[PDB]
Amino acid sequence: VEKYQQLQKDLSKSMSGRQKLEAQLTENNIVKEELALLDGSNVVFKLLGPVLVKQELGEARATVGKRLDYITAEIKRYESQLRDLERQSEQQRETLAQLQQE
Amino acid sequence: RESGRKVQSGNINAAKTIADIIRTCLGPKSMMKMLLDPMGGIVMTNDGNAILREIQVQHPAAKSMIEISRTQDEEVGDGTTSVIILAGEMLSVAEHFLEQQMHPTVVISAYRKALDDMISTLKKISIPVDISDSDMMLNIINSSITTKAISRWSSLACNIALDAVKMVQFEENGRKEIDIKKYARVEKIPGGIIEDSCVLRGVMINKDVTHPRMRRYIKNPRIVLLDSSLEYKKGESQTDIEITREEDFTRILQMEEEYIQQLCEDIIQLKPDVVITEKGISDLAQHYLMRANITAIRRVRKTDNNRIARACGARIVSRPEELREDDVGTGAGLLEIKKIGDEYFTFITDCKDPKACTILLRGASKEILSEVERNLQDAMQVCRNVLLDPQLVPGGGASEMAVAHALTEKSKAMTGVEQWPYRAVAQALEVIPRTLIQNCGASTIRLLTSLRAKHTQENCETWGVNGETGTLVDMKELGIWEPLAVKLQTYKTAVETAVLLLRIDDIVS
Amino acid sequence: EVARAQAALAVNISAARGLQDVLRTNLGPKGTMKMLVSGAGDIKLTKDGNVLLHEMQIQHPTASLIAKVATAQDDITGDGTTSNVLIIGELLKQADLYISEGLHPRIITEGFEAAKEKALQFLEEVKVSREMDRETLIDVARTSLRTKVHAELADVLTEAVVDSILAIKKQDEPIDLFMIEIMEMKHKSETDTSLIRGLVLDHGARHPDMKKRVEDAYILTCNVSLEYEKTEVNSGFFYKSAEEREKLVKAERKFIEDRVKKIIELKRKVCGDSDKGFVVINQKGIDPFSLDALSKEGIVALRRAKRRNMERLTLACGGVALNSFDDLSPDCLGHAGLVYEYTLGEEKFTFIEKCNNPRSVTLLIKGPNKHTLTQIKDAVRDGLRAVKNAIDDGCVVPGAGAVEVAMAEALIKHKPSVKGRAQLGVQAFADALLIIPKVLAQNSGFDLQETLVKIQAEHSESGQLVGVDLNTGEPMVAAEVGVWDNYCVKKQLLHSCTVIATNILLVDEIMRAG
Amino acid sequence: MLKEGAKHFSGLEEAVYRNIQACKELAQTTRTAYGPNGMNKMVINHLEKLFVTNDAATILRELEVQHPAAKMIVMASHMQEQEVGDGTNFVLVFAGALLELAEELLRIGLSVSEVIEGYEIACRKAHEILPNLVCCSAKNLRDIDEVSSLLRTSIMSKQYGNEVFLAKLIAQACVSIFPDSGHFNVDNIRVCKILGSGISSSSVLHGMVFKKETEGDVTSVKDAKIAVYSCPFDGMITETKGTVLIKTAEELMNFSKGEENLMDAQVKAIADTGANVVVTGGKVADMALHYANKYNIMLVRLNSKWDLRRLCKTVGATALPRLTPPVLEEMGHCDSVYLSEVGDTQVVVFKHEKEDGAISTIVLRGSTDNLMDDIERAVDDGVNTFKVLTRDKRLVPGGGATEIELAKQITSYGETCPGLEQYAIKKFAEAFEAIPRALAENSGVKANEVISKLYAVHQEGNKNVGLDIEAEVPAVKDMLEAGILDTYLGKYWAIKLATNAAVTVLRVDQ
Repeated sequence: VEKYQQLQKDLSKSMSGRQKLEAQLTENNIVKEELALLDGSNVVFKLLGPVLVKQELGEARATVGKRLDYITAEIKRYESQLRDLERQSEQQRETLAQLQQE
Repeated sequence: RESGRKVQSGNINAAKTIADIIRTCLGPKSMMKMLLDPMGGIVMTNDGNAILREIQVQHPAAKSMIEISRTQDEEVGDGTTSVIILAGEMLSVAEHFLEQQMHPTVVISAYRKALDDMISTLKKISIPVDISDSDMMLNIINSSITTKAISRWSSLACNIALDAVKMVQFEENGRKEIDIKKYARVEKIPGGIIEDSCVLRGVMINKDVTHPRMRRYIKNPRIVLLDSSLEYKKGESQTDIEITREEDFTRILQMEEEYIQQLCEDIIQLKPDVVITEKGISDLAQHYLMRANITAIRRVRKTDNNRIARACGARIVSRPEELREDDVGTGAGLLEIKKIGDEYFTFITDCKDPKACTILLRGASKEILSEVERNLQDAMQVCRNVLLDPQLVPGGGASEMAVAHALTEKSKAMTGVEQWPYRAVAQALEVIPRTLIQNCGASTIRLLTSLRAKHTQENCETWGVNGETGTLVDMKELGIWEPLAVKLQTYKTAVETAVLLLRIDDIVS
Repeated sequence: EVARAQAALAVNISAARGLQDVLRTNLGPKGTMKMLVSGAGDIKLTKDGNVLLHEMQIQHPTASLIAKVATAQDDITGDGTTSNVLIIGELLKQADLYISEGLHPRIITEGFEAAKEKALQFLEEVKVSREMDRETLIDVARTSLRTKVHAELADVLTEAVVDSILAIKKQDEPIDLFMIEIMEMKHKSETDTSLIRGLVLDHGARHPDMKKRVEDAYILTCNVSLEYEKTEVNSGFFYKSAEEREKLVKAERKFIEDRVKKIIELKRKVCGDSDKGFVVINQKGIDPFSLDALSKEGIVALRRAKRRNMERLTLACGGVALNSFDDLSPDCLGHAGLVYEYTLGEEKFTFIEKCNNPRSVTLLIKGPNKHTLTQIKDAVRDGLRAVKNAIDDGCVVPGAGAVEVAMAEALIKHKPSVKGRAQLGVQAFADALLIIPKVLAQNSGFDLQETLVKIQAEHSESGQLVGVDLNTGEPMVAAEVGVWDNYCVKKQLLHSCTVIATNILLVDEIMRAG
Repeated sequence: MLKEGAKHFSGLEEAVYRNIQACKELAQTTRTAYGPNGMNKMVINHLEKLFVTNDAATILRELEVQHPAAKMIVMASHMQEQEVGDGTNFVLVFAGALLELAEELLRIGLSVSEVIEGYEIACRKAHEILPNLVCCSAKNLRDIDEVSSLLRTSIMSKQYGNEVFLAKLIAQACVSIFPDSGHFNVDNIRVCKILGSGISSSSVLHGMVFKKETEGDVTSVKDAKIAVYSCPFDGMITETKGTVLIKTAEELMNFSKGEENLMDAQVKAIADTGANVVVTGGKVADMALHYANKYNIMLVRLNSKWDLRRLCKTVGATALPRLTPPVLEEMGHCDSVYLSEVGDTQVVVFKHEKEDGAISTIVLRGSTDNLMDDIERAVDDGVNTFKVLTRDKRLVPGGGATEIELAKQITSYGETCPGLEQYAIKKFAEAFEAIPRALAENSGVKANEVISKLYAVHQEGNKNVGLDIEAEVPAVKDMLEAGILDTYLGKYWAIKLATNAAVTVLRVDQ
């Protein structure tokens, strides 16, 4: 029936990019290492959205404390969407199957 | 938390209740105990070691009783039934009296002094044997296998053990132990007859070898026991990360293969056609011995290799650079893998190790062998007891009533309190001839007094009552005999727990 | 717990008694069959010493011990086993008194020995070398049969019993190994029993009139089917995937006609003439058209045959079991001198009979297929042992315990010990002998007393072996009666009764172990 | 026993008492159950349903005792009932009666074999003298009377008065179609009981009578290729989804029509294989019915296995669930395969007539099942007593005018043959009086009064007991000719049979 995997998709969806963040998490701790060891030697742009912008150092720094908010925010929110979708998915499994069989 | 007289009586009650039918079990005339099970399994056995395990143990002394019977069962295995006999007696006879007459120790001290008196009396009544004459041994061994009551196959097991035990006879601590049993290695072979079973120089290894193990027939060429220090080095002289990946295969095997080469080329100098790898055995190691043009043999028990250290009689060396005939595989060596029945059997012959032949046993079946096998295992215990003690002592009442009068006279010459323990101990002896008279079907107190008259005059030298015939007899003439050792030992053991259970006044948690 | 000394044997003596009473008639034609409910919960009838033991679930250790030890003898004889229980505990009833008088059970176990030997000596001195005449075989057969079943039932069945053994001694086999095949068959009455010198298969396959009446039988026993399957997927090949099923649909029906026409060839290969009915025999099924393609050619193909038959057929016909058909000569497929598929009830029981070297004689019994028909399935194989024993020993004596007295007489009359100690045992020993022939008479008729003082004085008069008339209760010459003790039979009870009594007579402590 | 071992419940006293006594228990009613029987027996079968009869085997099989004593002898009583339709009411009583002489002889102290063997040779002596007392033989199956004359005897040995209309109705079922020479069949002649009409409206339609509603039209052909099927309709509509009918609103559309075309193909494939009657133990469906009306293949809406069984049995049909196109393997048999209203119940009718193989199908119209099945019972055991497969049954006095002859024969001779066996031989001639008593039981007088007079009838073969007062005061009814004899054979077995188990059940002390 349709109601099974509707929820498990966006489960699996926000699951992986969240885990992509875990790589980026180390990087978001390492970008706090990389930029903090950048005194303005190499031109620091934020890469934040599609516009690539002439940036400053605090703009570089405050951003990666804010870029960790990626790994902070996206990871956490999904653990909701994980079970938020998972339970309604698990719920709908036995209901509509037993019907169509019964 | 239980203690004291009650325990001291309970110790007897524990210990003594065992031996009752167990003494009737003593001797070929024997009254088997029926052991039914709560399951209902019925057991008719004259052998305590079986009886001991199977029975509910009502008291921790029985738990302790098991120990010294297992001890002798481990110590020799001969007379295990007899070790719990006189332990209770000492306790049983005197204990309540002399603790009511107040002492653990006076009996405890009178355990030893009664003990050596027998040992002293034994060595007089224990008279030496010809080990030069296998039959001077064999007759006892025959008396021993008729004690095991197989004269059919085991009379050959007599010879095979005897011939082996005379060969497995050797050892040196600097005090030079007579036999060595941990050298003695039997085989278990279907096919052939146990009459065709024999003993050959060194330790025959069927233990790891039921099939191809070291080629087949390696005539002169050596087998190489390896206690090295052969582990293939991931680097050259250094160990590096293990091999998870192609680079690790390439780089490391570069450094690995040359080290086993550095190793098993030091093996090829000692002239093996076969190399049995107990240590350093690993995927590369034995792979290079075929590259070292020698058969390699994998992941083997050092028990064998120690038996094998008694087979070719070599040592084993951990020396990576120095690997030789004298280091491993001494003598010319004979490595013969023979199929006796359907199983290929390494026979390591040309022993370089004192005497030292080990046992071919090939029965037409495993089972037809087993009847030889157990009594041959019994005969070796017997033979070594003749070897350890080369004084054959007359079995039963002859060795029994003899010591008693000494002990009494001892007690009487001591005329202290300890007289009563000896008076208990000397009387504690008389049970077994009584038991034999109990066992034979005659009236004991008559035969006892009769046996006293055998001591009153003869000193019961060779004269006990013979439980089989149930008569006053010449054990010399009967050929009824036994080594002082197991006689001593089993007895000396029977002293020990009586010392124990009398010492132990507190059973607690 | 512990039943100490005298108590432990007091248990042993008792457990022997009440069972011995059951077997005072389990024995002889006088012997009364006994039935079993609580042995299973099935309705079960049996007459024999050891089997009734095993049939019952026997909680008492004595009986529990006995079922194993009487086996070894019941392995050999089968009768005298229904006898054997008596002498044993009765000897306990002898000796226990003496130890109740006071004495060692030792010296009495001792005492039995020389008495056992003189018996063994007497067993030689008594045993009458007799001939292999089927008559001599009949009376040994039927006396065990008479013991186990009715003399009528003994008589009517005795023939086939003493017959097969002649053909199994045609093999010069000293014993009975094949021709032991017994067949129970659907019938209103167990009255019908037949002797098939060859074998009997129970099946005609599924196809009638294959030329199922076969005078010249070249026996193809083929454990492989002509029925692999008529559908798409093979016999052992199962597929729930679609594309793999379309693969097997074409040649599954073919590989049948592969094996089918191999036989159709094999028929003409064996025969070339439909005249000789060629017998295909399958341990598994065979397709109807396979049978059809075979039956029309005159090939009689049998399916779902039994492995023992496969064994039997291979051996009895000089036959062969085959995993392929192909083509073979008549003799490559062993020959049965006669083959006839025989329908009784619905099932057509193929009579494959007088197979070349008919090494296995099927003894067929047509009956209700109750345990009643099973109740006659024993005495035969039992009697088979007896005649096999009689086959074994040319030395066979009168039955009905004529030996007992002549034993009990001489063995006791002389002191074999000229002692107390052994004679004490000897006294008890040869006394437990007479239990059987007197109680048989006593159960039959005249009391133990007269028959004994008859047969004793009679033996005293005779030295001829005179023994009870089990339908009278006073002795006759059991050589003349026909009830006959094989020395193979009679000897072993002397072994058992003694050797069992030895250790069991010596126990004092007894306890739950574990 | 004394020892914890020795599995058994039988032996010694409990043999010489309880076994025989337990054997006594069941023969008690068999007395009321044989010969003319006014007695009746309520039975609930584990339906809790009452049923009433005089027959033991119907009841005894149900009854469960610890002891094989009861459990065994029924087999012999069956072995009778297997070979002979009636007398089984008697077959138990004599043994149980003859047994209890032993336990008396056991109090008198006579040995097992001693007690046994006297009965034995006397049983042979019986089996010797028993055919000497053959007083007639049967003659003609085509004759209704020649058959019906006997048939009463067994119906009598079940139930007294009904036998008259019945026995005639039986040979009117044509026991005669079969020769009764090496052949006869129940299932061909099978009783088919129509509840309703009268019990004496119980009729004869030769050829199958199936009370099942006869659907479709009449068969496509009367030869009909008959494909009988266990459940050829499991439904072609599927039970699935939400309501145990439908889930989605779109579901119902495919549920309804799918049954049709499947059944259309199904009932077409009934015509495609060529079955001229369709038999559905599975459900009936009007479309399939209309398909069976189109394809004109007579339909059977529901089946007991007995339907399918007999259809499988008789037609050579094979009942199989077909969600599957039907395939004739079942094919045809019966040359005339009909619809009929018998009892004016729709009656599925197949008929084919052959000297052997002809269905001449007893159709019982009846007012009461509980009767019509016991009415079935006597006619059953009457026509099964008709089953001898000797057209000449070597008749002996029926209802037992025999015993008085033999009770005279043996024990007189019983003493002549000497030795303690003679007493067992003389005890042998005693339990004959059972049915003379067992009738005098339901007749109400003393067997002594009976036997004294029926010894006083001396050599007769005729006068004996029965029902009414002529089994009471004279104890004299002519059991050669009331019209009532019985075959030597059914008689011959009971002695032979009740010789065996009785002898047997005594021998066993375990």
